[PDB]
Amino acid sequence: NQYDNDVTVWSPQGRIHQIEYAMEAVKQGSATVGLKSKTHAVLVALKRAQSELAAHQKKILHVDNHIGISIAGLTADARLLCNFMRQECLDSRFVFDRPLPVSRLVSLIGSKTQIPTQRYGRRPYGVGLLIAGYDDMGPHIFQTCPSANYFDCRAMSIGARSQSARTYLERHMSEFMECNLNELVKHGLRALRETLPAEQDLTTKNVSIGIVGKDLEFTIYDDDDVSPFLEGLEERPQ
Amino acid sequence: DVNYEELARCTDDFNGAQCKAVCVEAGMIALRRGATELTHEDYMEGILEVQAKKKANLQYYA
Amino acid sequence: TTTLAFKFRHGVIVAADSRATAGAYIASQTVKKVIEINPYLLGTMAGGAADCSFWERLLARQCRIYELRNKERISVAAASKLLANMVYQYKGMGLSMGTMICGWDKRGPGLYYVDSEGNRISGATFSVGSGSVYAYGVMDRGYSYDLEVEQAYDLARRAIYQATYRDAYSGGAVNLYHVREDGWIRVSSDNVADLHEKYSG
Amino acid sequence: SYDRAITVFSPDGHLFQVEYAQEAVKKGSTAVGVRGRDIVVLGVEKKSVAKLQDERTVRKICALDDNVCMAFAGLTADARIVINRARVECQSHRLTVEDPVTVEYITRYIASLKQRYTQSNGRRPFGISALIVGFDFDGTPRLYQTDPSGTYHAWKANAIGRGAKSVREFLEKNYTDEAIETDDLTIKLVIKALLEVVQSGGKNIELAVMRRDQSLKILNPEEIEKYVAEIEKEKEENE
Amino acid sequence: TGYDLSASTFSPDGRVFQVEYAMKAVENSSTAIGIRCKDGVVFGVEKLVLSKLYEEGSNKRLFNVDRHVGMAVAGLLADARSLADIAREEASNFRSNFGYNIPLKHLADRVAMYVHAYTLYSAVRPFGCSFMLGSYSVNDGAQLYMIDPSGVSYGYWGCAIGKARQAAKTEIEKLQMKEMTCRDIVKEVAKIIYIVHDEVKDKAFELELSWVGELTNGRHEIVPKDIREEAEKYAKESLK
Amino acid sequence: RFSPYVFNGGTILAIAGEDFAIVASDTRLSEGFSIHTRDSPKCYKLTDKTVIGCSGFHGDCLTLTKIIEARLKMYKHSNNKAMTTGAIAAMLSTILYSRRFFPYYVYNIIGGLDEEGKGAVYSFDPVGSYQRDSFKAGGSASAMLQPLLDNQVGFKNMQNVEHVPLSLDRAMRLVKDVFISAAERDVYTGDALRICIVTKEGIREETVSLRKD
Amino acid sequence: YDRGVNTFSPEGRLFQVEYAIEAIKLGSTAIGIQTSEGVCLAVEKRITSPLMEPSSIEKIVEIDAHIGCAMSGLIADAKTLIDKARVETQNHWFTYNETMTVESVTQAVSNLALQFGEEDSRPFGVALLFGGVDEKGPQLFHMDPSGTFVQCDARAIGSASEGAQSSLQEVYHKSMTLKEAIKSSLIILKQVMEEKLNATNIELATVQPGQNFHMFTKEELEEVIKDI
Repeated sequence: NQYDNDVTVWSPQGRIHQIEYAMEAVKQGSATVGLKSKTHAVLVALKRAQSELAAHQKKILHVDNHIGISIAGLTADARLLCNFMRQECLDSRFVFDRPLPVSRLVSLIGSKTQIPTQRYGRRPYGVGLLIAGYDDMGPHIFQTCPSANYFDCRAMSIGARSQSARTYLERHMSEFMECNLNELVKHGLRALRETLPAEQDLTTKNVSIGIVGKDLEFTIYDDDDVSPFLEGLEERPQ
Repeated sequence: DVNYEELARCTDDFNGAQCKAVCVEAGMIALRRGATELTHEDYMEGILEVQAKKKANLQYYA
Repeated sequence: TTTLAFKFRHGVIVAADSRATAGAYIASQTVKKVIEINPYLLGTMAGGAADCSFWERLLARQCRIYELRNKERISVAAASKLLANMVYQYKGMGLSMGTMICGWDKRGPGLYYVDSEGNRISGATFSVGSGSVYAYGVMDRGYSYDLEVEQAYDLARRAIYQATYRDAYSGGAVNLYHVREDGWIRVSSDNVADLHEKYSG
Repeated sequence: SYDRAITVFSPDGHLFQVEYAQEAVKKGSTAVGVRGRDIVVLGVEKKSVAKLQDERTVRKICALDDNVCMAFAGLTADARIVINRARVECQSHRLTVEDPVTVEYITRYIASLKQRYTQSNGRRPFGISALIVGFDFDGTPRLYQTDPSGTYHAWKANAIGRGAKSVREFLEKNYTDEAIETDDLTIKLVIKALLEVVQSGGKNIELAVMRRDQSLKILNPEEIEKYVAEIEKEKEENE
Repeated sequence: TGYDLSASTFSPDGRVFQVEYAMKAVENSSTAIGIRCKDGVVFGVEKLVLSKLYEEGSNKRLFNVDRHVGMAVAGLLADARSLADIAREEASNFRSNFGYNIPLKHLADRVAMYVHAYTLYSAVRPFGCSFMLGSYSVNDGAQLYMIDPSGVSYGYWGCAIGKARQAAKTEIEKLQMKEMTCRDIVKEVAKIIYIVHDEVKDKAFELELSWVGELTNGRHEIVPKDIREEAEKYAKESLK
Repeated sequence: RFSPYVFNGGTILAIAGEDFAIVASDTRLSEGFSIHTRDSPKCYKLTDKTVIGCSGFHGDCLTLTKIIEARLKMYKHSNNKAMTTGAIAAMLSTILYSRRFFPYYVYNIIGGLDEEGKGAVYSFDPVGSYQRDSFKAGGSASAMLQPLLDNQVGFKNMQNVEHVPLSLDRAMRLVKDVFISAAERDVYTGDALRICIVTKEGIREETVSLRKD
Repeated sequence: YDRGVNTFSPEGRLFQVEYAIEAIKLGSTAIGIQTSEGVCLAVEKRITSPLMEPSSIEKIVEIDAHIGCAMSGLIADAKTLIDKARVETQNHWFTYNETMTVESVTQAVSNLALQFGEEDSRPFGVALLFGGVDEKGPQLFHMDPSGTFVQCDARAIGSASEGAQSSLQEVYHKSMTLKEAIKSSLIILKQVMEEKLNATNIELATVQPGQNFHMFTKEELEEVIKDI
């Protein structure tokens, strides 16, 4: 395990271990699910508070007038790529006087998080971004990784036991395209109710839902504008 | 009704012998439940019951 | 533009007009010149406006952090020294700043005068501005150390009245303050057009 | 240049070099010091002098301003830079706010400097403890000690160096409010406290005082022998 | 022990193990081949779809460095995008400075000296990427260069990079570079990209093809994979 | 030589009401004696409840407008709420003083509601001093506006004049009268007149043409 | 194996941050409670000997007029964050002419909770408790060495954290008043301290919209303890 030391050292198998350990830091975060229609994009997260009295630590943070990101893993690095995210938004908003499409934003995240994965004494970023926004060609749901490999998906999920969310999503990916918002969101957080053990709620105080649309600016709802969405769901089976 | 994908999807590093013991403690609580038959809600509990590690605490997140 | 400051047996009196021009044209009649720094300090304005506002505001920064460190309100001579060290580095770029620093201290009443050139002098009486030489004349005839409160108010209002009369660059209100041991207190704001009825006879 | 973190957290929570480098404090000369209500008195002991050679260059009680006295333990080499940097700091305070340097300010300077001297890259932390005693403006005397952690901490009296538990345990039998009702009781109190310290043959005991308006007075070996005389005669009266 | 960790240490038998580990890191990635005809360069990358993972057209390993030069990367992917940005910037410097379009030789040198330049220090690690470079100009002709993670850049008529590497470059000697038009060479690539990587390892896959040459008039672009759809029309008829 | 300043003109007007604030500006952007355009509005929406006007040199109006509308969204991203009208004044004082030794040539006027439903019009200068005022007027026609608003709103130099506060309808015919009668003698006051009303209920805009020469 | 100070774990997490969390456990305890009227706060000075003067020790320094603080663990690490956090509040006030909200202070500190490295040394070993009253009401906050900043309604720290939290959810509800909470803290303190509770061991700190300021003087605490 002497080649588990640094980011510089290659394995004798060809797998740089610091990236794998940072993926382990991705899996330790809570679950979150982002999924798009043809006309909208919805990303839904699940908060996980420390104790009873402490409020739940939030996940979804506002970034631009159309770009919103979820998070899992570390928090300070999420503020770091958050501040770089804002700054590269309002740079081109300051210069070109147009908003940025998403598909050229994420190359700045890859070329931003690349150099701390190669040079000596630089850790990667424990990061869990689920980017969502509009360019002119509709919605996009991306994901990142500490290895800086970004995936254009139609739906993903990252966090603790998020594979159950995927195995929910594959048998509804043929039906996640046409539908509008009110059933799209609950189609979202059904994956969250499969990320939990089946003996506790699914409460109102924890789930946060973010939507970006054409005639709808990027908006975060928090327990109380969420309370009109959680009404009318099916019971968990026996 | 048992998925068998539930484990198979969530099985990571699980040895073929551990799976033999997964049905044991799942059947052990089924024993002390006085239950007639074993169910997946009893099964899937035995997944994280045998592995891994803990107890420690659940907080910060809840 | 005429400010004046003089200390007597009970604290420090500061008075100033309100007219601030731009060339021959008058921008406004209600420029509040005597800038409040702390609840125990008072600074004024002379020459340029944005320079005195900016550098006295940046003085208030270091004074507040100083209070947050040493658990003591800052002395007046320390505030004047920090202000002079901030102003002095820009000597030769063209700052026009004729402020004054007033406040109560452990050593009692206090007054200092800070130029943009780098002057720093304590004193009994001062007057700064275009109509300042009009203010020293009437100010030095009725002044001594022993004055009453209403007497010092009437003197420090009369001198601003002669300054706004004779000079053309001074007019508007007469903003009069009062510094004491327990922190400063505003006195009044009498308009000159009302004061001409009073002191005219 | 020199990019390497010397001082990192151990897995049981400690810093090493901070909470280990106090051993250099533990293996140096001792120094005690009390504060009177009027005149303070501090003094170094265990001087281990060559007793045929020079003595003014091994003087380890010094001044920053006349308002402030020094005393320290540990290896003196690293203490010299702390003293000189403290002096350069306490002169520009005279260039600013026109009162003399309050002692709590200069102890926050040595403590803050020594903290960021632990915090930075490629820097061995200081291995000194030090005392900073001075009767301030408005005539009030007080004292502080330092720490290689950088935690200034106001005592009523001192024990740092070899056997700090011995003298620090001893001064609980001192702290009766009779001591010190007199200044000669304060000075002979310090030397009588240094009786439990190392050999105390009247040679390695170097004491210095400050009478609240005076510059600090390094006393000659003249009344130290007389305080040993009234201390030993007092112990003759003790039976 | 101790001879494999750092990059700047020779091993006693006389080779560098971090470079050798960088060579077989690309060995785990999927097969992407290339070939040139007499008037063009044809690329092809087989891409992996297990069940759902990504929308069609995600993370395309075919890039586009200059107006007339493109990539075909295989190996680790992030450092390949870093080389795409750097080679992009180098074409910007030559384009800005000397007034005419970048030849493929200078571009291969200026990139390969960087890939070599990260194998001399223990500041960085050697790269884990290998890529193709296809191009065509009428005063130049079609060139096809091949850069490995070690820094060696040279010239093929045809190459292959991936897991199935030797089996996917076995059949290229059956084809003829000199006579064939590239419009044939498109389906002549897609037949063995469909043949290599048999479907017992991964259940499904998906094909990219990128094609620069005389017919596209110097501009490099992806062929419209729907348009002429020549791949699977031959490929389902190529099993027997 | 290359003299980096040129005067464009335009005249900004602002009147603080009881629960409203009206900011209005002419649109004629002109260099020298020519006319570059007959439509170029100066009144700029910053937030829901704060509208800035910027005249003088035009490129610094564009630059300053874009820097302000950047730092607003930086404040919104940091502190989860919009900037108050009092905070924009201090930030603009720091920005306008940040380039003191190569100054802007820009006259600024900020109107908009405060926390308590009142008209808070702030004015500026290119060096960066500022004050709260009930009504101001910058640009090339300040001396053709200010004593008239003193005669109508300020009530200076009038005897036996009872005091009615400014109503919403009265201020509109004030702004129309001052831009017509001011536009008759001025040259830099032009054709289209933008009027922005800031209420508690949003932003209303109204544009009335004038004489075409 | 003195490795590479910025290296992840096999779990994984930052090794040195995880080691930094254990440094809070040997520090002295503290108690915060959010009230609808304000924020009360408690700490223990941990007098080491009767040599020492007891009132020179600071565990509460007050950042602005209206934002309190509470430090823990290594104090000399905390003083740097105190002095710079004050500068960030003043810079907010001199660009903006308004009070910096209690939330954005801890972003302005926790954005540099992680700056260690070699280029561009060790993370901080403090666990702070921020109080204060902004326009959003009386807020009570908590930051760690990891920068993971969260609101806490009634947070304990330090050595006593497990028993103080565990005993503290039993005695807390939504409509706590101030003088109820003030004597509701010292019960927990006299359970968790080793010296006898008296006028020299602890110090309280309260901050309210209408009871300000309103700091922390002696002989109030004499009346506070004698109500037991």
